[PDB]
Amino acid sequence: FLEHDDANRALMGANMMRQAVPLIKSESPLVGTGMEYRSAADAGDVVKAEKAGVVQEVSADYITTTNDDGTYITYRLAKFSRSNQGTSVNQKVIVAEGDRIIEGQVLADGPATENGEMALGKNLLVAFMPWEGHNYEDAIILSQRLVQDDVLSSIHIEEHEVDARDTKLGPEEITRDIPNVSEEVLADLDERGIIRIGAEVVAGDILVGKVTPKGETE
Amino acid sequence: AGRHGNKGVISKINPIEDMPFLEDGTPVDIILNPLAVPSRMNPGQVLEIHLGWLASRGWDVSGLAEEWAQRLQVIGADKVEPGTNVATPVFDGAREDELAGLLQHTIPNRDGERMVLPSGKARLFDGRSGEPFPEPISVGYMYIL
Amino acid sequence: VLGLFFLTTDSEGRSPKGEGRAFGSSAEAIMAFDAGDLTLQAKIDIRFPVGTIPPRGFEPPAREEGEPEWQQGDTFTLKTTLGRALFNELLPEDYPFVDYEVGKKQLSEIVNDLAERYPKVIVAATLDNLKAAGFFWATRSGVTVA
Amino acid sequence: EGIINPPIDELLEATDSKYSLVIYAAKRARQINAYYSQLGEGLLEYVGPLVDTHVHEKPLSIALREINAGLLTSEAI
Amino acid sequence: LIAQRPSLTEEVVDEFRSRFVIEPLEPGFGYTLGNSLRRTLLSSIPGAAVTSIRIDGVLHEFTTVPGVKEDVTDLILNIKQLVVSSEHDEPVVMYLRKQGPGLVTAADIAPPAGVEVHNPDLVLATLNGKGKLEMELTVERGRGYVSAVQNKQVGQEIGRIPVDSIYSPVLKVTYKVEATRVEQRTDFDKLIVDVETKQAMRPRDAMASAGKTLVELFGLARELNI
Amino acid sequence: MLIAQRPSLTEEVVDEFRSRFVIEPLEPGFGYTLGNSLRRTLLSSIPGAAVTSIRIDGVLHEFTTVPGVKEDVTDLILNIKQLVVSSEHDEPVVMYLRKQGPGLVTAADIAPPAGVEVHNPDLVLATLNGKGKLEMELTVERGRGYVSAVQNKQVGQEIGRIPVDSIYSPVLKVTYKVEATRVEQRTDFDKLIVDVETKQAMRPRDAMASAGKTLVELFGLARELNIDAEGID
Repeated sequence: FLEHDDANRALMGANMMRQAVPLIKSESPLVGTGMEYRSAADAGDVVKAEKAGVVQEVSADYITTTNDDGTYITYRLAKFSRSNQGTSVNQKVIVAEGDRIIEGQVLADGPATENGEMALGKNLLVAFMPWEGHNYEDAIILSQRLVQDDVLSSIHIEEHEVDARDTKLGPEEITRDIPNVSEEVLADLDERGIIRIGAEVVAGDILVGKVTPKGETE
Repeated sequence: AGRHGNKGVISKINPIEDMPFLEDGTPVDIILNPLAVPSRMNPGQVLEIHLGWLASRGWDVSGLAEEWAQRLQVIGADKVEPGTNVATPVFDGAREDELAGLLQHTIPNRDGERMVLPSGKARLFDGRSGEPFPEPISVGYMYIL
Repeated sequence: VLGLFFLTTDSEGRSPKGEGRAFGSSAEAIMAFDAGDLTLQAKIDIRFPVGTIPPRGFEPPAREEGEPEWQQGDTFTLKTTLGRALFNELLPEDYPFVDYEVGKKQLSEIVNDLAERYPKVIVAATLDNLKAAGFFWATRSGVTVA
Repeated sequence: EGIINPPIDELLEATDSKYSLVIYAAKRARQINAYYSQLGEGLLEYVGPLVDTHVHEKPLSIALREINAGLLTSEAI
Repeated sequence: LIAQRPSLTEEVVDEFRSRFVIEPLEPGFGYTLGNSLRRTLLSSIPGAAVTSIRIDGVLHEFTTVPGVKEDVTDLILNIKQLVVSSEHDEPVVMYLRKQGPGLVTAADIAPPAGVEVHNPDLVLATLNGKGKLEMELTVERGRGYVSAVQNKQVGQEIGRIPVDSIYSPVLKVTYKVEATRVEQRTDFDKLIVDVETKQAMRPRDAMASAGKTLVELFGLARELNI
Repeated sequence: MLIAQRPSLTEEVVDEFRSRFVIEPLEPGFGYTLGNSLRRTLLSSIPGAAVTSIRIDGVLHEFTTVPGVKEDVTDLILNIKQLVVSSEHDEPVVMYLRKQGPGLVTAADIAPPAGVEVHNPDLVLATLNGKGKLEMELTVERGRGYVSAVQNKQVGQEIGRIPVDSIYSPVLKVTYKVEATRVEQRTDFDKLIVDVETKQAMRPRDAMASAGKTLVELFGLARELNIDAEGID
């Protein structure tokens, strides 16, 4: 319904749909223009078949298909990888164990897509009414069902790095034996001073233990 | 934000029992100010919402012998199951008569009664006080980003 | 402002039930509204307790009596809707009764008069009351977009 | 039970200006806070809270309370 | 002016959906009682839910189990819809073990004594030939909704991941009023409350618990007076 | 499961009949249930007594002018409906008021029959000048809540009887507000404040106790379905 919207609001909406994060599981719009499939397939993050065949093996990490000419082609899927803005690029699967595949048919979804169709958000029940002033100046009131049912939530992956260098005084060491700290702080570190995979971490916690070799001592 | 330039920060995540709810106990998921839309001059979101509702509970149009009904029959949008996605191209969308007539002929949900009036608004209760709101409140499904 | 306007507007185009019936007090009018036989915008004859300042236009008229009377400090009956009674319940008791559609510009002159003639804490309390009741009655005003 | 708990119009009618009132209350708050940090030195120039005080209260609230109560004066040198 | 004590009558339309009728209510009063019942039913009703799990070979909810088409977060989503009942106040560990190709659902789970699943048709995941799923789902008892951040208590167990648990077993509550056929100008109203719950229990028990909570709070408001 | 803190109703009195009641912190979302249910069962479910019809001598239903009284019939109806009466008969009873000569007629001059009592004797009713000719008969009927003016073909039987609005409920107005309170680092607890103003006949706290009573045997209907437990104390 673009022809009903104002040109300024159309500008804002078009420039603002690019900021929509991909959610946990996405659903394609209940009402929306039919170009969404073409706008999702032409973007290359959706895994499409290079050749026509039949699915042989399906999993969360890969899809192995046997094409009709006889070759065996495996598509790997990026699961919980970091995009340039911090959002995940997790790719769901929509094909079954043994269904037929044609060329260009969508095998696996991408971030913010459902069934190969673009899905930038969720469809929610809406009522227009002033409600006790909490939707004032176009603010948002919403149910807790969008919190408990995991509707509007997103995985955010942040990368953060450090390097142990060779400065003038000596070589920086990645070590567990951090000085002037209690034992419980460094409890979750590895033998070489690395936080373990899947270790829940909070602000101020030790991620990787790097010590500078020495400083002018007075 | 929606797709029509409407945006806003979240001021309160209400409990489910505090949201206004429909005639079947279905709470609404998001409350929007109707003050914004006539000043922003983007009524299309409202249009979207009506068709969103029409795509939630499907419609049965056959033999109605009306202009919009015959257009939907020759197009193919005459028998639509509930929940199925609908498509309005960006300048060949569903016309006013089609939305009005489909809101007339929305499939019932329970007790053989349909829940949104042909005006596009539904009688909506209060989750806090419990007394029903005086005038019908426009409800439907908007795709929120 | 939309809520206060809806509260204080006239009964034009909206079906008035219980229009033109005397009420002993504003509490009885509220009870009738809760019963449902009286609408918010309906010209009713409502009595007001002692200490309620009558409107500025109420002074040239008076009750017909063979004895001297002064309706400036004591009880009086007024032909007004219930919404104006609630709106003046928001306003301070020393402020004269307002008997017109408020909207926005009349709200501006009311707030300017309040800031001119009243201390800061009273003004802050009255704008808080106006804010709260404006949101409350804008929720029940039935405004929506279809 | 807040910032506005001293009514401000009383302070203006007891001061006749607004900048005089704010620097007046600031000086009194500084005196009270210096008294609290005396550590038992017993300095004569620092006079404690003349109004009643809770277990913990900002010196400026106490200062405005003494200005409002009218039990304290100031003169220009 | 007439005094008649209200009476509640239950009729059933499905296995887990029923309508309760309270006829002699005072005018202008059915809506508020129905709303109090609905708000007590939707939020504060005790139940049981899975509060944490532990998948063998998985350290956090962002990996993938080797041999299932749904990642661990989708597994969290599918477990979060599993409705259960736990008699034990203490948490109970349920076991789900599946080998080989197939479709692991809630019917394939092993519920201990005192803990019962109620929707065995709920699909949990899929397995190909090299798929192998072993989960130890911790189930607890409570009311309302408790997020995953409030469900974590152990730090030494890396593999255990908490899930956000939805305890309330009531799907939707509605109320409706009419006018009684008795002829007075008061026009008393009957209240019909449609309660539909999940498979955890029949709506009669849920309405009983809501009535217990409401009568306890109102007796608190009563007995402290006079 | 178990409730950490138990609420406790406290009363802060401000007048002879006006009062305010504060509930110590309730569970999240339980403020509004208690507030509106208590307000509606307070304003409507408490039984009381009031007038239902009046009869003025030598007047007609279309004749709004009363002889000998400066106040019109509307002010007289308003003052009668503003009067408090208590009854125990449980059928409508006719109560008289007669006065001759000039002066002020109040509720003190009203003569009540046995079993019917008037709690407000000092409020003014009307004025008389010259010849009084004041003979009114008013019907007192025990009821519950609030009912407007209703006619039952009594105008056909006699022309002097006109119905009057009835205020049965002892409470005059109830206003509830639910705000937020913080204990044990959890801000989402509700404090409910119920300001109740009643008439001078009945004590407000007795009315609130009766409302809580009616709510107890009203929500005991759901209890007889099943004996189910809940986390208490």
